[PDB]
Amino acid sequence: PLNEEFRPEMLQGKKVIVTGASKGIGREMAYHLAKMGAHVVVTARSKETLQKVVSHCLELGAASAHYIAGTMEDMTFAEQFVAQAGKLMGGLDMLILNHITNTSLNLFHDDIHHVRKSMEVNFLSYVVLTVAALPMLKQSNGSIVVVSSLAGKVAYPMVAAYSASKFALDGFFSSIRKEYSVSRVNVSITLCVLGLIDTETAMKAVSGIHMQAAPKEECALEIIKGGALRQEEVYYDSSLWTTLLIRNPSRKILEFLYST
Amino acid sequence: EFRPEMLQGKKVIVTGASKGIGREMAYHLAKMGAHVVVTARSKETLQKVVSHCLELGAASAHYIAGTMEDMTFAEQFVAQAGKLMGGLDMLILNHITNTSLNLFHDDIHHVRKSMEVNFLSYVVLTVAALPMLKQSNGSIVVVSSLAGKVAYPMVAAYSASKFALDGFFSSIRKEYSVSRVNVSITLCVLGLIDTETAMKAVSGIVHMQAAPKEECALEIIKGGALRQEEVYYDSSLWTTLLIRNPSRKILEFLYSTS
Ligand SMILES: NC(=O)c1ccc[n+]([C@@H]2O[C@H](COP(=O)([O-])OP(=O)(O)OC[C@H]3O[C@@H](n4cnc5c(N)ncnc54)[C@H](OP(=O)(O)O)[C@@H]3O)[C@@H](O)[C@H]2O)c1
Ligand SMILES: NC(=O)c1ccc[n+]([C@@H]2O[C@H](COP(=O)([O-])OP(=O)(O)OC[C@H]3O[C@@H](n4cnc5c(N)ncnc54)[C@H](OP(=O)(O)O)[C@@H]3O)[C@@H](O)[C@H]2O)c1
Ligand SMILES: C[C@@H]1CN(c2ccc(F)cc2C(F)(F)F)CCN1S(=O)(=O)c1cccc(-n2cncn2)c1
Ligand SMILES: C[C@@H]1CN(c2ccc(F)cc2C(F)(F)F)CCN1S(=O)(=O)c1cccc(-n2cncn2)c1
Repeated sequence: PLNEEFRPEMLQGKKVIVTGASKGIGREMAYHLAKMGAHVVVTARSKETLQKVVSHCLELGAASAHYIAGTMEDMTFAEQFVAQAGKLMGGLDMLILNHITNTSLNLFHDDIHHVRKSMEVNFLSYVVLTVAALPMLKQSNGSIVVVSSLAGKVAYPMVAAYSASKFALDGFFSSIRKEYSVSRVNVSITLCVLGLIDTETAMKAVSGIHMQAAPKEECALEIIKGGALRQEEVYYDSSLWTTLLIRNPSRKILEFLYST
Repeated sequence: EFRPEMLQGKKVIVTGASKGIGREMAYHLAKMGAHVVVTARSKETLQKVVSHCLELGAASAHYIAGTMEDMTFAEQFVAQAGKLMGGLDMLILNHITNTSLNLFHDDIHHVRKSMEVNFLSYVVLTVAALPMLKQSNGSIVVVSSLAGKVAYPMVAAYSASKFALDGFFSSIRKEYSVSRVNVSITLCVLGLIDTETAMKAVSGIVHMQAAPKEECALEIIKGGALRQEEVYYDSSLWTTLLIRNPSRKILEFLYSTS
């Protein structure tokens, strides 16, 4: 945990992966990383929009910028990609897991395909990616950034499948963090709990069925700062006070009462 | 408010009932004269459980054997079990894939397996049982853990799956409130319980004070019977108090208005 105020320069020449960076917040994090002269590798399924993104990262000031098109549904591609992007940058310092499968707001009936798909993409691919990135992150004492949500901390309706995977992220990576402490692994693990963010995808699914969205740009920055400064958790949401209710002191105690 | 006569003639499914807490719940339900259908992989042991349940005063007691790794078996087990009992009033989800206490070592197969068995099958069982439960205005009782509420080392995959249950079943619980579906969801957060599988997994390394599996089962059963939302059961009273999370409830309401 860096006891320090953030400075863009922290990312100058840092080698960073960003998943789900063909649109929404993943696109935003790429630009910010570009301006800070970082080496970026972005990924997603659409090779078209990815190029558009790479094109722009270069001209913003990236030290380098590549895209690799694939689907995170394919566990063999997740592993490969991370090695491909390892080659492209000569190492890895930060791993930003951002991508999610196409979700929408709907009551849950019998959609067991979507529940499994959600786990596989939103959660299980993160673990694979992580296993593949770890050898290189350990070398650079780097960081894992996992993007999550309010729905991954508290229960809302119409996002059950989605919320289940985000909860799963919390439990797994939090437990891994604890393991890196005991195991003395020096790789930071940052979990970001985002409220409604005004991405193209989000605003479509929400409209009509009535809240307030936060800017995707500041949002992308906040994620990157929490990562750079190696914080445990990062909160972001339109309301400030909202962010205050998310931390759980009781969870903090129960976690200690059984360490020793 | 609880009284064993609440289960009298209640059609109940208990999963992972061949051993540990599953076994103990069947026995409790069998003293209350519930109709009971149990399951697990081992028929040899499931038979021993089924006979004992009848000696105890079970309205009826049968087993159907299979691995919950098989979503097909899981979907059929619930039809077959409901058809046999002429209905379902309570669904006790309690089985988990064999787990040991270990640091993560890139064993993704184990993570996938844990999600599949400990979590996705719970949803398949639920989808299959829902119609009968909407019909009996009954209950779903999901059995979870402290490691499904807070982070510990040595139980990553086990932890992700238990967290998954909370996020899914808590979200659908809120969905059933606005759909007026009348079926309760009870998430049970249990600390260390003295089942044989638990005590061989921990006692090696550092250990704790293990609550009694028999009482634990009854608490699970009562909780569901009273249609509570959560149920905490641990040796310490200092645990129960901390497990509750008041901020969450406030956020849940705050953005529920929508
Ligand atoms: N925006 C919000 O309101 C909000 C709120 C809470 C949490 N979050 C979290 O913030 C992150 C981004 O939200 P977002 O609105 O920016 O998502 P988004 O706008 O829908 O874009 C998601 C990204 O995932 C990629 N993707 C989709 N399917 C994929 C697959 N099978 N394999 C690989 N990549 C895939 C998409 O590119 P392609 O489809 O072209 O492959 C896209 O780049 C997510 O983790 C979400 O959980 C967002
Ligand atoms: N005991 C604890 O320390 C503790 C603490 C917190 C939470 N819990 C929760 O309490 C519940 C029971 O724990 P427990 O101590 O009673 O475990 P247990 O005693 O070892 O019983 C596990 C049950 O699951 C069955 N099972 C295993 N694999 C299966 C599969 N692939 N498909 C279907 N069934 C399978 C086992 O029978 P077969 O092998 O013959 O199939 C057995 O009946 C679990 O949800 C656990 O997470 C326990
Ligand atoms: C609603 C947003 C955007 N979602 C999202 C993100 C990217 C997508 F591509 C699609 C979505 C989704 F369709 F789920 F909205 C995922 C869920 N989140 S959230 O967890 O930040 C959140 C905040 C506040 C309230 C809620 N509520 C849910 N029900 C009621 N309130 C959810
Ligand atoms: C360790 C026990 C028994 N486990 C269990 C249940 C059934 C099994 F079949 C196997 C296990 C397990 F191997 F995880 F022990 C599941 C996990 N739990 S727990 O969530 O009740 C718990 C309470 C307090 C501390 C911990 N810690 C774990 N590491 C550090 N603290 C876990």
